[PDB]
Amino acid sequence: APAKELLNF
Amino acid sequence: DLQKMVMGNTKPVELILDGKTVAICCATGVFGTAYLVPRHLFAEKYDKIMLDGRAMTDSDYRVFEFEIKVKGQDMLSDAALMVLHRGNKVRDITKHFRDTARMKKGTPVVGVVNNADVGRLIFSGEALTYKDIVVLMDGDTMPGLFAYKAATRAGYAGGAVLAKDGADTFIVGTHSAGGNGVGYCSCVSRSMLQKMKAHV
Repeated sequence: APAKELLNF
Repeated sequence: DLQKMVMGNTKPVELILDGKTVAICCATGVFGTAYLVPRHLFAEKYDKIMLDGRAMTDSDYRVFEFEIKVKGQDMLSDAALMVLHRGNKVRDITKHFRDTARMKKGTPVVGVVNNADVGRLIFSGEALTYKDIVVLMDGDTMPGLFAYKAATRAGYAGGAVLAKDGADTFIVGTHSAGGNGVGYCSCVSRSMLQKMKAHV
């Protein structure tokens, strides 16, 4: 299941 | 030419929250001071959006959303357009988008990236298939996505993905999510861009 590929911290 | 053209339009995006960098992604300029960016980006808590080193607040731009028809009802594409009020013009590249899945399972795909995480980079994979509605790992869902075999990572959201329709290279849309060998980009219609440009 693909995850949103924004980079979260 | 195009790949060198889109890389030029790709700027790094950082979300600032209390002097700290809370989010990193990309931004693909299409025309004027308009950029294509991940819509799920604004779902995050920030108080300042860094675009190419320039800090901006919500009163500095407008975010138009694209709605795509999926089985009757319309949905919100993860491809959002961020139009700055004041800004340094970018190279109009809208004429390089198209109006349909003008691709074909297994054609050369190239994702252009430029963010604070890995700098400027290019990732190449194979065109897979078009997707009506893809359901994400966080239970969420995105419309009008295009699937492809490519090594992507978080942060690559917002980078332009280009294919090879015939001997023509065309921008498919922007990267949103990737998982386990397969990247997904939010497809943006060329018509959709033109009207949005006439609209602004």
